[PDB]
Amino acid sequence: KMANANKGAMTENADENALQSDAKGKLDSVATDYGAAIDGFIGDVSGLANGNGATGDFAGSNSQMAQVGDGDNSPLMNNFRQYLPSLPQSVECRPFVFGAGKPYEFSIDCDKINLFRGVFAFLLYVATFMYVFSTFANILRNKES
Amino acid sequence: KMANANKGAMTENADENALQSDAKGKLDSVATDYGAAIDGFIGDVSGLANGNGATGDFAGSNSQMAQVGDGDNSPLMNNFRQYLPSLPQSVECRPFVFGAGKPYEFSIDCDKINLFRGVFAFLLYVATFMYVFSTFANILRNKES
Amino acid sequence: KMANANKGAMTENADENALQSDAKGKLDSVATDYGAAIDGFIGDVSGLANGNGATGDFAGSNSQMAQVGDGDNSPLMNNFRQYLPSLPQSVECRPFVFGAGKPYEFSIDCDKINLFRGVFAFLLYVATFMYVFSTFANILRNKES
Amino acid sequence: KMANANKGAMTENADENALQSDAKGKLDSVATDYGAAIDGFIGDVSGLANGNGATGDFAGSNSQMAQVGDGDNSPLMNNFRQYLPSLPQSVECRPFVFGAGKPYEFSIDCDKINLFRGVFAFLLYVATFMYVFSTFANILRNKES
Amino acid sequence: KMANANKGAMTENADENALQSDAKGKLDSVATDYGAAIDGFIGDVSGLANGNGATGDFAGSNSQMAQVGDGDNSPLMNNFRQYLPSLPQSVECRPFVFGAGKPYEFSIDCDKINLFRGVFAFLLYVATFMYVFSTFANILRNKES
Amino acid sequence: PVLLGIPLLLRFLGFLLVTLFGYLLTFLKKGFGKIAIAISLFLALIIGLNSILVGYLSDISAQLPSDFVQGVQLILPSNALPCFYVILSVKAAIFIFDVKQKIVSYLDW
Amino acid sequence: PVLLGIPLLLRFLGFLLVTLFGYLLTFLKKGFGKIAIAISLFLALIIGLNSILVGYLSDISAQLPSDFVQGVQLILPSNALPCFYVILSVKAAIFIFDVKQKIVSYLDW
Amino acid sequence: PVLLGIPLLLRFLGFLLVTLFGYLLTFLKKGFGKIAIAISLFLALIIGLNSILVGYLSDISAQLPSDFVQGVQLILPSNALPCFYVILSVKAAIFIFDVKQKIVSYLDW
Amino acid sequence: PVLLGIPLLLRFLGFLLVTLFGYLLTFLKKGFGKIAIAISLFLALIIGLNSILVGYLSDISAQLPSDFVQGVQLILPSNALPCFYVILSVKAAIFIFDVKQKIVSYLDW
Amino acid sequence: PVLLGIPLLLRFLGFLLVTLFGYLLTFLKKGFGKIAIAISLFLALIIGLNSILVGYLSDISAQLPSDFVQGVQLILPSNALPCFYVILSVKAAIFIFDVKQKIVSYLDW
Amino acid sequence: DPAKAAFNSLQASATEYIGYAWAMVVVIVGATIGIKLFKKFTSKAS
Amino acid sequence: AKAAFNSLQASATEYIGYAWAMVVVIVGATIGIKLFKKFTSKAS
Amino acid sequence: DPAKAAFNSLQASATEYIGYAWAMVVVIVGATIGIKLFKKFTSKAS
Amino acid sequence: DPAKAAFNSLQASATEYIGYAWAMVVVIVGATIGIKLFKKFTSKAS
Amino acid sequence: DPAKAAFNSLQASATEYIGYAWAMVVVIVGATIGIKLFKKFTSKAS
Amino acid sequence: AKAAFNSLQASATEYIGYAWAMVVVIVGATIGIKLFKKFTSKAS
Amino acid sequence: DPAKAAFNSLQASATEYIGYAWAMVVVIVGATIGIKLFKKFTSKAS
Amino acid sequence: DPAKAAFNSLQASATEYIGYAWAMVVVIVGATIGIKLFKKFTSKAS
Amino acid sequence: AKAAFNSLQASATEYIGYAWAMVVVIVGATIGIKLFKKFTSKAS
Amino acid sequence: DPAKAAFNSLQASATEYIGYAWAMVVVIVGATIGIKLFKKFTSKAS
Amino acid sequence: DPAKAAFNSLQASATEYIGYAWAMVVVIVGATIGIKLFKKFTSKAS
Amino acid sequence: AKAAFNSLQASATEYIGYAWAMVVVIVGATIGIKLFKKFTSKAS
Amino acid sequence: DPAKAAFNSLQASATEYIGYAWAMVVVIVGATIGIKLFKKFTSKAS
Amino acid sequence: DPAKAAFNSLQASATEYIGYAWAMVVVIVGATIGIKLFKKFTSKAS
Amino acid sequence: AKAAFNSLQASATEYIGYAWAMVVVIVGATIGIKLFKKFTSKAS
Repeated sequence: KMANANKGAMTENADENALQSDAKGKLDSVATDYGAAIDGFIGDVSGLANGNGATGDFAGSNSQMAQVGDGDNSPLMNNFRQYLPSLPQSVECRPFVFGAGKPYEFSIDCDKINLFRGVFAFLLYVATFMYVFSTFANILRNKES
Repeated sequence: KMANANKGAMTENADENALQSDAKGKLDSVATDYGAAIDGFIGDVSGLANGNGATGDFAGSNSQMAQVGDGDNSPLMNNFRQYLPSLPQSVECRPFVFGAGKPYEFSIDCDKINLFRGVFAFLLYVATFMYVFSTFANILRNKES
Repeated sequence: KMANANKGAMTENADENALQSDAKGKLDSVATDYGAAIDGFIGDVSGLANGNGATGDFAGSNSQMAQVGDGDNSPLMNNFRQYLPSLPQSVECRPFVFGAGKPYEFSIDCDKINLFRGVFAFLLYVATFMYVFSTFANILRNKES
Repeated sequence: KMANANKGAMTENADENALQSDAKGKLDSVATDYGAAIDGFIGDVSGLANGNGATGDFAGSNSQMAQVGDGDNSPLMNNFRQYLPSLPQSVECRPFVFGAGKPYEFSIDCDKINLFRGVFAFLLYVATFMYVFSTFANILRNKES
Repeated sequence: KMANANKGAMTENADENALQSDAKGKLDSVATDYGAAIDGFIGDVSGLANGNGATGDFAGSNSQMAQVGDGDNSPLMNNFRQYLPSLPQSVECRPFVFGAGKPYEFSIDCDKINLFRGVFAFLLYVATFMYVFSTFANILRNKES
Repeated sequence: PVLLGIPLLLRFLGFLLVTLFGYLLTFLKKGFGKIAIAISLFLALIIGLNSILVGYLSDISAQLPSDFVQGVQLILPSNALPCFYVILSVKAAIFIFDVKQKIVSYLDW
Repeated sequence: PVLLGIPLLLRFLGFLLVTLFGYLLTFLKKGFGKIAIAISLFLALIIGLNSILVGYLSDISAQLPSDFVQGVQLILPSNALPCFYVILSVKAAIFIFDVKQKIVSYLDW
Repeated sequence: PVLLGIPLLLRFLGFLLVTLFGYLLTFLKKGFGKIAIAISLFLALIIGLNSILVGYLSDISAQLPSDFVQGVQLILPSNALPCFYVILSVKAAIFIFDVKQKIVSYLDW
Repeated sequence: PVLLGIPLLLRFLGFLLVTLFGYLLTFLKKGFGKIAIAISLFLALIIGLNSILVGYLSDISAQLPSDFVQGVQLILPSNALPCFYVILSVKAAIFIFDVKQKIVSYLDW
Repeated sequence: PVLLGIPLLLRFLGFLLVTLFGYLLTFLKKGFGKIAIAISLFLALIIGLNSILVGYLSDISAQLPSDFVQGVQLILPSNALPCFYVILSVKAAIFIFDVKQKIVSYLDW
Repeated sequence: DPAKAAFNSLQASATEYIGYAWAMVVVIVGATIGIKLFKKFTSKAS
Repeated sequence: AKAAFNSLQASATEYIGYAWAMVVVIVGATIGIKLFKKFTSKAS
Repeated sequence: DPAKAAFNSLQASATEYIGYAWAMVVVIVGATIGIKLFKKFTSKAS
Repeated sequence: DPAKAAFNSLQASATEYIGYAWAMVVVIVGATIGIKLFKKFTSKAS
Repeated sequence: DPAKAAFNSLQASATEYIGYAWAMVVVIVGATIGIKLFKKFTSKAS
Repeated sequence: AKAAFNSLQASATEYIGYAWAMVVVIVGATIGIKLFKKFTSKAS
Repeated sequence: DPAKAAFNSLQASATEYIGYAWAMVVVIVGATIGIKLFKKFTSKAS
Repeated sequence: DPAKAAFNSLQASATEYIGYAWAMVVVIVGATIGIKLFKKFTSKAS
Repeated sequence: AKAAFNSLQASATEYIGYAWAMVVVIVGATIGIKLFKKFTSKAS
Repeated sequence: DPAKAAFNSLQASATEYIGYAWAMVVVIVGATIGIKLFKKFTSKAS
Repeated sequence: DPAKAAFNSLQASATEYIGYAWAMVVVIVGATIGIKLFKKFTSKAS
Repeated sequence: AKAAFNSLQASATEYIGYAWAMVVVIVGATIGIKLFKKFTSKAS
Repeated sequence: DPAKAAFNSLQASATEYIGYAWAMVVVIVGATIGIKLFKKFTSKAS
Repeated sequence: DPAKAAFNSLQASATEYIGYAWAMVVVIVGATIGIKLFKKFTSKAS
Repeated sequence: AKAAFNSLQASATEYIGYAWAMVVVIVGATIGIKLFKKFTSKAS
């Protein structure tokens, strides 16, 4: 059988289950690194956004995001509080006396000042409430709030 | 015929209709998963947008989108209604009497108060109508409305 | 010539001009569908934009775009016209008579009312012209107009 | 040497420097068209932007971009100039005479009118200068200017 | 052994470690250029942004970015300073004398002018502080600041 | 004049390329359908908002009383209502211009 | 009627294509998960801002005194509170419209 | 010194690559045509809006009466009309700057 | 049971695929580094602007005189300073909300 | 120990990959050049607008008369001009901050 | 008594004056409202 | 004597009647002008 | 004593004059307040 | 009795004086109202 | 003394007038505040 | 003589009593009208 | 000398009149200032 | 009668004053309108 | 007697004629100044 | 008859007084109008 | 002389009135400034 | 004769002294009320 | 002639009265102007 | 005649008053303009 | 007789001269105060 001799001369025993397994193993061992990198980027950006934190390339922005602050306490904003103008603290009403000790001595009875103080407080609330309501209603709109 | 023997020694019977069918079957069985994933993402985002609902990864945003609300009833906005300032309810006009029982007793006839109330109602409408018209006209513009 | 016999045993006559032609024919017959789909999408979106119309997936938005309107006649905007507040129509000036028939009978001569009406018309124009000019000048800016 | 005969029977003389050269030549002859198309698109858009001009698909927008104008002379804007309201041209001050020829004849000395005209000119400048300064400072902000 | 002769006739000694090494060497020698180009673009844009500088294609924008300026000293903005309107420099208060030398000679005591100057300075601060605070609070919002 | 299996290999390569490019075509059509769905949702949201806004104006409607008509007619020039209608027409034109520009911008998806 | 190794080569090519396309599918699912995470974060930020804003209004609350009620009732027409409520309803409708439009725009990721 | 079919296989591979890259070139040209169409539509919309806006101003036109001219000339400084024209020129310059910036931004499509 | 060179060809194909996919991984990591650099630059610019703005307020500082205190205390209700502080807190909350939303939007790069 | 033509086929495959990846590199460099051109055009437009705006202010220039100086000096506090200059400096800082942020955003092209 | 007749005549004259004044003030108020409405439209538009 | 006083008293009352008839007209005119000016000013 | 009766009569006349004057001034002030309030309310409304 | 005729003559003179005064005051008040209304309307218009 | 009694009566009358005036001014102030609040809402909305 | 002076003084004081009783009413009415007008004007 | 005592009595009467007038004017001016300040504060508040 | 002649002369003088006042008020009104228009332009621009 | 009364009546009327001719000028000047001030104030 | 000449002399004196008064009032009213117009124009300008 | 003493007393009284008026006007001015500042904050916020 | 004139002159000056002492008080009260009203109005 | 000396004495008294009145009116007008300017400046400042 | 001299003296005094008033009104106008300019800057900024 | 009338006429004119010299000063002071108040009010 010369056919058998020629076939044996130019033939190498190759197994599909070996070559396929090796190729798939290498491809998986690198695709796992690919997926790990993608998931790491996603986790870093999410942690920066929600305050959990970031590791790796984004670790340097942790200090900056902590300086920005969360909730309503912004350390970047609190710098302006040191220069905030000083304003008087509201106290009880004291009547003002004109010409004290003289025959023309009259004083503001301060009974109507309290009524004015009540209506002023009401107006200040209605203004602040409307401001906050419009502030929340126009968050997606690129407008000052 | 040594030619025939050598040809038979180094030949394997392979059918195109088998290899092509197998490859196409595997490729289709995975491309259907690809298309199903794409369509599922599309359906989830559309359901979140129009209020139908989402399943899978976006199922967690169903609660948030239900809290946002649809139409004009926003449960996120209705929180402010509890703190809404109280305002008097409009009633019929009552004349005001100055110095009741005295020789200088005069009262506001309240006949012109009704005319003023009518013109005030007209002005309040023209303001609200213009506000709503401009609100709808400037929806795509990033402006408060 | 055993060489010739062995060569004939393991040789099949294949023509480049046939395999190349078949492959190119199939690839072109599918790439024409690709290009047709791209051009159809482009035409549909352009027709929706400029009012020519769309066919296929975008055919459902034809009704919505017709409802939006073109030029300045918006059927979506014309809904507000039904609730437009009624305002008096401008007519010629009629003098107002005080105390008609009495010894103290004086009337507004309405000669200066026409001069005021002219200057008022001029002011209303200069306001509307400036509004329209600024409206057109700030179309790309995301501002109310 | 049967080995030599069999080797000669199933061997064709192929040169690497020919097949490689042919493939690279075809690929370069089509990649040059690719690069030419990319550069043509870039040049067309740049010419439309800076007023140099465009050729090819973008040639149709040359008329539109010329109609828009460059510098500050916009033919689209100059259409409004025809309807611009007419305003008086500033001239020298003429005193106004009350009761000319009568014993109660007094006239505005127009000495203080010139001082008022100077301060008015100053105020108009400070307003226009501030407007232009804020206009340039808020070009990237989507605000009216 | 004719099998050995036929095997030797149609066999060339090829080493995997040579072909693999050559292919990987060429691919790496071009991928290093790819990565260098990407990193060069990144560095150029970052240097333009933070004022470090750019080299290559972006080198032409170095002059423009230097003209824009950094910090708060903008050479583009300093052009307006030459045309800035001239305003008086604040000095100490000088009383104004009416009818000097006449029996009706009275002068503004300028004691209350200093109190008004203090309260005016306070109001100007509270306005400027609020303006700066809102300016910083609305930097991401597309609003004038 | 070639060994056996070369034409079969070439046919297999062509078949693979055709199948892959057909998959690409199917995915492209899916993307176009996604764009159409997005446009439809956007326009539907606008229409619904319009419907809600038009409904509110029925309740609060009010009219100018019979009085005050004489004074308004006394002062009203010939170009007041035309100016008001011009303003309304400008508002409508800008609205539809914005809508059409958004539709144009949907070409980048 | 082909030489040995051709069917094995074709099977290897098919296996390579299947593995690569499966990797592509996995990456696509990762991207969809990223989009879902982004939407969740955006909505959570809105809800947190709302919670903070609602809390501030408790402290500064104040009411109109018993006086000034007579005058307000003297002048107040029948359509003042309806107009105020219409304005508030318009504010809420525009807010939810903006939120839904942003959700729609998330289709381009 | 190679077996039969290798040069034919290499030629087939080169032909496949050339055909695929030509398809890519055709699709690139299609995309460029799409960008040109978008730019044309955007500019046409602007021009149409301008045409409509210019037309409205003819009807409502009015002029300052013969009176009130004396007072305006009495007070008007030398730099009032120049300031008004400077404001109009600034408006036009900003408009064309915005248009050109949008054209520049069309480079990202 | 296959001819010589088929296993070597398959190994070469696998090696080529592995090398190309590794190059893709390296480029992906480069892109992620670019995104991190962009975020860092954006936050640094915000911090620098804040530093400059805080510095200006030192020079122009002024205080309300000793007078006018009596009247302000005479009129000032109990909820004026709380309202002012609520406004400032709302400003700060909106600022940090905008910053966090921009950070979230950086997920699309 | 392999048949003839296998090494030549492998060399051809490597050559094809190298040529294709070189084409990709060339296209990447073309894209970077496009980005640089866009940035240059944007900055040039800003500079030209500035030049036009600075020129208009020469004509309409005017000065406060010799009078009214006494009153202004009578009332002017020590921190009026500092406040005006602080406002101008804030305007300039915000302008350059916006320009730099746009330059940063050009990293996404 | 002439005094009461004169006082009643004065009161009647005052009433007539009041009626005429009410009519004229209503007209002038309408004019003022019209002016403000038709200027507010354009002003708020811009 | 008594008749003279009666005549003087009668003549006095006759003159008072005329003085009242005059002063009513004068005062009515004055008050009319005053109220006219006041109300025309108040209404405008 | 006629003087006492005369003084009483003049006092009664003065009282009736005061009554008439009070009526007239009440009418006038009421009209003035009504007109003023109408003008103020309309001015504040628009 | 000349006194009655004299009183009648003075009454007639007073009546004609009242007529002339009424004419003049009507003219003056009309002019004042016209000027005031013109100024008010112009002030509200701009 | 009649003078002091008259002065005390005048003071009491003034006090009554002051009380009534305070009531009426409170009512009118409430009306003004209501008008401004319900116009400010719509005006600020737009 | 002295009785006449005493009677005149008494009658004078009686008349003063009546004059005061009249002027108090007149002045009260005048001041009432003045204050009424002033306060109704101030309150509105 | 009765004239000196009469002058002293008139001076004392004038002084008591001045005291009563001062009391009344203080009351009136206090009420006026209170009303005016209330109106001003409310007008500025809204 | 001199009285009617004097009254007519006064009426004519008043008419002349009214005409001159109308002219001057028209001039001043024009000036006010010009000032407001040329300040409103710049103010609304910014 | 009668001639004296006639002369006195004539002289009286002559003086009335002169008094009227004076008062017309005085009143005209006063009213002119008043109206001038009033209208120059109203117009401005 | 000295009375006629005396009346003429008083009339001439009154006429010259009227002339002087007219001159002075013209000066005063001109200054007042100038100041008022300056204040109004400046107030409207800023 | 009594006249100069009375004039000096009047001047001293005027000076006292001026001092008290200055104090009260300072207080009222402070109140007005406070009202405007605390309303401007909220108003400008919205 | 001369003594009577001297007494009358003295009594006259005594009364002038009293009239001045009265008018100073009256005028002071009037001016005080006027200035009080004026300044309380101006300050508010 | 005592009349001439009496006239001179009355003239001197009038002159000293004028001097005192000038001093007092200067003080009063200065205070009024100061208060008015303070109120105006504060009102314009806020 | 003393009358014309007195009238001329009064006119000269009025002219001096007018000059001083013009100077003072110019100063006060400058102050008002300064206040409005330096408040408008900050107000328009925000 | 005639000399007495001449002396009375002369004395009368002398007194008129003094009355005018007084009234000019008084009227000048009054008008000065009035104009001072008016112009200081108008200027501020």
